[PDB]
Amino acid sequence: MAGNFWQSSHYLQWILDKQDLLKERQKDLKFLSEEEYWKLQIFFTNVIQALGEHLKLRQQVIATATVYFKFYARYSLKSIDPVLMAPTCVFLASKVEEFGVVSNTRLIAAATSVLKTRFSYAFPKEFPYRMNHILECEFYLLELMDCCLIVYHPYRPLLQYVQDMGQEDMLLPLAWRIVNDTYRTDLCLLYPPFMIALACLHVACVVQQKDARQWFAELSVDMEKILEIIRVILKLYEQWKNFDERKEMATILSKMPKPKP
Amino acid sequence: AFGILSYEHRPLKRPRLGPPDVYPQDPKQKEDELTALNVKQGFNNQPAVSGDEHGSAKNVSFNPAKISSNFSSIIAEKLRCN
Amino acid sequence: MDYDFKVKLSSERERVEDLFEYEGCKVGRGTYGHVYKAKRKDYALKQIEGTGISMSACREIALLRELKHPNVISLQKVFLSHADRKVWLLFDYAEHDLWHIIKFHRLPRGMVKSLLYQILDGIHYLHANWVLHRDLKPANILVMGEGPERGRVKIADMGFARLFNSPLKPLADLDPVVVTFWYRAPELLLGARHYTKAIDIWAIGCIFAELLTSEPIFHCHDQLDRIFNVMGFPADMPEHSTLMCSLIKYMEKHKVKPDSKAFHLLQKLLTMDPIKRITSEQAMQDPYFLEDPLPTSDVFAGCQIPYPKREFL
Amino acid sequence: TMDRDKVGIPTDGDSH
Repeated sequence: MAGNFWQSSHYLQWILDKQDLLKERQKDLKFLSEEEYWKLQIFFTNVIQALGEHLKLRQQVIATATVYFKFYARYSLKSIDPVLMAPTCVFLASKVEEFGVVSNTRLIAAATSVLKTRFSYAFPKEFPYRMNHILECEFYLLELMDCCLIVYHPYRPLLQYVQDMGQEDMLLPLAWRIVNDTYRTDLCLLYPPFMIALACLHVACVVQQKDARQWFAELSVDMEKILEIIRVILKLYEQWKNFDERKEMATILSKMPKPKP
Repeated sequence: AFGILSYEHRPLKRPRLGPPDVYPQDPKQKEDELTALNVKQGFNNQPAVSGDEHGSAKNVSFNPAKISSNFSSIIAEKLRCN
Repeated sequence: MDYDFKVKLSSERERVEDLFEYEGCKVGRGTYGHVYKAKRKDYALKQIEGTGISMSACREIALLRELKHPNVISLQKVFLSHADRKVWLLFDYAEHDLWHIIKFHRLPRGMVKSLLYQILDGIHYLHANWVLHRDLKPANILVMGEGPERGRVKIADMGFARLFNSPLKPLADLDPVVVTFWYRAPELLLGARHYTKAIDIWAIGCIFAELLTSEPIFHCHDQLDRIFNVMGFPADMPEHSTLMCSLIKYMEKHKVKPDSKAFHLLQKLLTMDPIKRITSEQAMQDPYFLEDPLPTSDVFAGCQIPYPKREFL
Repeated sequence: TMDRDKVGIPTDGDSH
């Protein structure tokens, strides 16, 4: 289903309030602080992005996989190992987005190569999993995620808005990269895609010194939530300034709560 | 689902745009035209942004104070106009 | 992945065999899977072919999760067994299949009028949500009988249905064959790799002609010869040269008046080109439905159903 | 079961 977001399943059930997110994350917060959990989420989003990029994937499929990964909202982080959450979410996203099913050895080799070339410090050992584990995990994920496999994205509203404005060369790359960066936060679970697209467009036009006051003046939409989205994005960009993967992720994953056999 | 507000029936920027994220069936879109090359070589999809679409840049400087001032100016001007 | 999570999920889960008497009394066999009549300890319980989830199962689940319409089938619940890793779906039971009506009569005009109107509105709704069925067969159209709702044809078995909102890959790069050769559109039969939404229009036109003549119009290069025979050769896309009047006589042979309102719609439904083919919305605007009898929500309209119930295998 | 004016317009759907 596409073309009607307000009747789709992604909006009827999978739009969650921040209070529920804070309440359901207490169990994962009993072992790590908010900063450590946030850094871990950013790191695993980066891992998903790298794994998708290695397999020569598009951007919509990687975004869908990241949205599927962002399961941990309503379930504990120690239930299933995220190092196995990432490849199975990527595989399911590729399967559902009509891009074709990846090969077994292809996926295993890609995952092992990525983990050994760009994430060796986080995982000193190899990737000890087989395709049967991936299949059972994705089957469980499809079971307990209420079979909601269609995920809307801000890309279509962003392209529509930039085409409406007229400028397409000076603003599109910045808006696209801001939309790519905003997936690190939980905004995808909090706000509709078009609000995020509007906030990203506003950031892009403000950064490059374009008079967009007249454009934003005429449109009729709640002007308070956009300020919250801008604040969240600014907090993301400010906190990412002094964060190093190599120096810390070893320590955080040393504190990782691993599942029992 | 009474707490959440829906903009389904509220058009955004009525003179030029309709409902915010609802997509009607346009009769002059790219998914219906059939050129000579489209049938032979299939649908030609090119990346929305030239170069690296996956890549996200965070090294460019941001000034939160300037953005806040511009947003305050926008909201004040919108209040004045209405 | 620990034991406590699995045991908690098993406690939360419910077994399909512990709630429904799906065993025995198989009512339908096909390439899609097995359909049984089931009831709580009546619904149609469908088991999909193949261990695990395939492309067909994933498309089925991801499409009927968010589609709702009086003329479109809607699953009520899904079951997922881990012992054998297969998928079970539960649709509402549809007693009568259009194939059964066709076979039994081998016929009120208002019945076919209303049936065509309902299928056209259903396919228009499907096209509104930016999705392609890619499969229209007389066996895929089901009719409710002697229940809370009479008639009310339902489109189902859309395992091949695919979203066409934005194609990341050409539609023919991952599916060389989309529908049976009995109803394959000429565009895709000519090797087209990017096809529009008009193929379903050709399919509904073909099946409408089938119900008009109570006999398959196209029967079996295997179907290209029949396509050229039924309505002539186009004398006014790829392998144009590699291939190496009739319609009026064909319709006359089946005791159908050449000058009527249904014939014009049927002729305009089937064209050699996609551009001139009419879309779904214009089909309802055709005054063919306006002329008496007017289309009815209830196809039978109080008449007793002579078609027997679907039999077991 | 007669709907004279309803023939022209298709049904919107079940909606919510």
